[PDB]
Amino acid sequence: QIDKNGIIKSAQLHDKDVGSIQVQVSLLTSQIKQLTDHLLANKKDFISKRGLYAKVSKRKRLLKYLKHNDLEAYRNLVKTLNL
Amino acid sequence: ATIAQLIRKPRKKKKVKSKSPALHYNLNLLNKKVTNVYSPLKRGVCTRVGTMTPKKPNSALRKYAKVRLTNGFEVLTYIPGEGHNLQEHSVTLLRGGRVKDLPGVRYHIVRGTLDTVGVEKRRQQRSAYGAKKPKA
Amino acid sequence: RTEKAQKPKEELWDVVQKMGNFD
Amino acid sequence: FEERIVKLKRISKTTKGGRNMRFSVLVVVGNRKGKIGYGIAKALEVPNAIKKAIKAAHNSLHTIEIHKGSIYHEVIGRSGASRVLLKPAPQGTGIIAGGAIRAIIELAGYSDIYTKNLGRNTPINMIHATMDGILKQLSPRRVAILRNKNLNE
Amino acid sequence: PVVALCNTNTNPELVDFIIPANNHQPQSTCLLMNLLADAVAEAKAMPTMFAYKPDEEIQIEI
Amino acid sequence: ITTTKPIKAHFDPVADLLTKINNARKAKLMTVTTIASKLKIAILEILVKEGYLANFQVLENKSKTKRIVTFNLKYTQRRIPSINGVKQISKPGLRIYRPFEKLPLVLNGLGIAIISTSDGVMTDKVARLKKIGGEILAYVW
RNA sequence: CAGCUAGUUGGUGGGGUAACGGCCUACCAAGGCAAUGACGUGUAGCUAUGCUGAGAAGUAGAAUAGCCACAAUGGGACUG
RNA sequence: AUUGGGCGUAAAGCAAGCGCAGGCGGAUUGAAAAGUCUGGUGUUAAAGGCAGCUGCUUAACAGUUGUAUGCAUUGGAAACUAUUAAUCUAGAGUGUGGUAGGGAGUUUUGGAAUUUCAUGUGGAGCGGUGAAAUGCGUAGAUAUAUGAAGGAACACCAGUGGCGAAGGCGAAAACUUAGGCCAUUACUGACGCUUAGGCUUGAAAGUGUGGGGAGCAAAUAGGAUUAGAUACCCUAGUAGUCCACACCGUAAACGAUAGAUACUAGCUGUCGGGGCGAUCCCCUCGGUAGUGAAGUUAACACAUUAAGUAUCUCGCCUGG
RNA sequence: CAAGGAUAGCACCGGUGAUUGGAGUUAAGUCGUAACAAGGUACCCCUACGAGAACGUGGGGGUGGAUCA
Repeated sequence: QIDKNGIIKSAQLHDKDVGSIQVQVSLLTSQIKQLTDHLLANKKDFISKRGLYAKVSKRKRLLKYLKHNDLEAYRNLVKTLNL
Repeated sequence: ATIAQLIRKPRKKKKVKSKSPALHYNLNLLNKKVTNVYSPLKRGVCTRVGTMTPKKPNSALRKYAKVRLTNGFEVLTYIPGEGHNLQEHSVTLLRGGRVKDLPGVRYHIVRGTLDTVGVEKRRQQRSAYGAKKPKA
Repeated sequence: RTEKAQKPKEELWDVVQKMGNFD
Repeated sequence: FEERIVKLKRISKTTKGGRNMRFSVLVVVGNRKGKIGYGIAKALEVPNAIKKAIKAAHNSLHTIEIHKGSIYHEVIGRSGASRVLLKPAPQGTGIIAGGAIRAIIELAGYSDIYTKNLGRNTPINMIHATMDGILKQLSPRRVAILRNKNLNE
Repeated sequence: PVVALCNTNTNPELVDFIIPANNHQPQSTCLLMNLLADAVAEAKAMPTMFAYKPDEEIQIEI
Repeated sequence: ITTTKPIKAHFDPVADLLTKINNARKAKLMTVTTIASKLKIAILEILVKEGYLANFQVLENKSKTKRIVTFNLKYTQRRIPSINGVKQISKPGLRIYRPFEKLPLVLNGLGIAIISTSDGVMTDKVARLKKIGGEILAYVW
């Protein structure tokens, strides 16, 4: 239910790339949604709250890099959850 | 810790610290400010020149004087010379330094200045504890 | 695989002998 | 074999009634040829402790090299957390050091030295740190031979 | 200098002549003692017992 | 020399060099490994040229992108290593830059300083002679 | 001390002192300085340099002297 | 502390994690030269800082020249601080295969056992410490045996422990499931780490609301040793302890040990992964521990998880 | 051009204060040795309350405890 392989084969940039910054941020966002459902269901899960903060801010760092380095590398990545 | 951690913390040697913060102020009137004029000397008036039981490291009848300087703070000093001319209103000159054998007393007096006479023809002190001219 | 090689270095064999001689 | 003393430590051990006074001493032995040796010992009285320390120090004598006879590279020595810093003094600035530091430097045959003792003033670890600082310096010949490059510059 | 029969539980930074001779296994220690005797024996110009045999006396301790 | 395993990248490469060398001399090791930069290959080569460390092998896997270097530490016939403890000068956050007028001589003409002045790694004497100054990289004496 | 700032900030015409120009005025206006420390806040003329230590720097701006302000305080204007 | 330290026991690591700014960060080519360096020009007025010189009885003291204590400008190299492009991953992490743990929270169930309730009995005690005492009790107490309600936590399993951001988790189970572990060649391809700001949690107490007080117990009531005694103990008993929204967002938050990166023996012993065999006695890499080499420390003592090795960063201690 | 003006509730800085809190030094304290030994009772700490007061218990944390496998 972690969406381990499903989210990784989706946003691939090349023929074989299972660790693409795009698929890393997609996995991070999927895990953030899952862990947010976790946190609303479990308000006293402290460890998961810390892990969720880690994941969301690592996603922020990855997005910052993907805008910093290559435009096209995040031209197909505009699906980040917002609003 | 690294350079930035050592940068985040201030790295500057100030001085050797003392415990005499009442030896800096000498102010004028018509202006509510303290003037710093690198004064080599300060004066004051001792009011409570009496005898109380001193602190433990020395057992005697150590006499003390509550002096007010030219500053605002009022501090306690140790009597200079065998026998004092500090007649409870004497405007004399005050030294620095700390004595560690009296309670509340960590100051000194420039003895001899315009209102004091001590220990003439002494073997040890004659001007720092002001006195007339001795021989060798 | 390697790309450079320079300054071959060797040392004595790993059996310590104090002063090497006492004759 | 001068066997010069530097500091005696007044000590006393508590026992069944009274306190046994066995004050320790530390001596430095040298023969004006660069020989240096430090020895700490203790006994009931001054002469026995001095003799024991003299024997312990003279049991090991060491000579250090002299080239540009100052500590020609800045170095701080610590032996039991005692800072003794020695830095190269030019041969015309005059020697400025502390008494124990002067003794250690001049016993080794050196010249004017830029010394600075820091923090604590207990002479035992002062002597230990000064000895460690002076003796850990390497000779120009040492690097000149150990490195493949023979030139020492 | 020091000559010792170092064991794997010992340290090799202590002896001026490190020799991997076991005392638990006597085949090394007996041989080394005999050959150390024989060195000074031939140094003193007397008949020598060992140090030229392919397999010397089997002094295996029980 | 095939690695048969890739080493893991450090926070910074010069600190990786320092850590590997110091732990090799501490653990009585003779071979050290580090990343391969043009700067770092140059610094290793200039250290070798001054008799500080032994043979160096630059290992490229499939491109200059994945390049490392394995170098042996010099060991004199007296079993004394020529590496007396390497140190870095181009420190991250402590980048010390000395002009030509501020090029020093290591412990009063005993050691060697590594200076990339304007075109490449240069030893102390040639850097003084070349009347050109620049970055000081590492200290080995 | 987390914001400071409505001739402050920009331009057009006019006037303007030692000169083009917000230097100021009429129009239109909301721009302008700052989290990397803006502004307010207390001291301090700045500097060459007096001096101290070995260095980091500190001290005072004093002897001696270079530039602004200063003229009982705030202004206004005179000649120039 | 830039010349010149520590944060386990000294003044001595936020309480911890997450992470923007900041601070710094694997390699590549070539460029801009943003900086670094290079060399020049102007110039930093005089005494003077330094220095050449001059004098007054020497000196004190005064004067002249320059170097200059600074700044503006200038053309270069691309090695270096930072940027540029992409493939390499090798740390960020990710995939496939497997994977241990009481992780956490929420939910579900259960009664061994006590109390109330039901059956009884029974005689003179029970309750308990240091000796006893307060208290319950002939109306039946204590005891005696199970059963419904109740709620607490769940004997051993329990590891020279695992997991866990420290904090904490032990009947069993489920959901989300954080992170631990390798086989990790493969994979975007330096993306990174600390991180004042900020966010969160940080035991438990206690406490606002709804419950039980069955059991415990602060406060409380009594007896008791202290010269009293509130303090040892014992007995009971309100909130509370236990649950949920929770709050205080504090600790002996302990490894008294801040994190991340790269490396460092052996051994002692608990554990995980892959691999291949009966399991221990097999290898590799890691999590939590220790003796101990080198290394470090003021010593005690860290030591593969450092207080090491070096780096990066933040916070703190510059006496009580 | 421009000196100063003052408005009503409002806005700042310094000091004192009838009564004196806390603090540390004082020929010289009683209440206790609570705690340091296992301190005659394990401690101390976070928290709740007692206690004139050491300190105590309630939940939680460890040893800043020990002879001893």
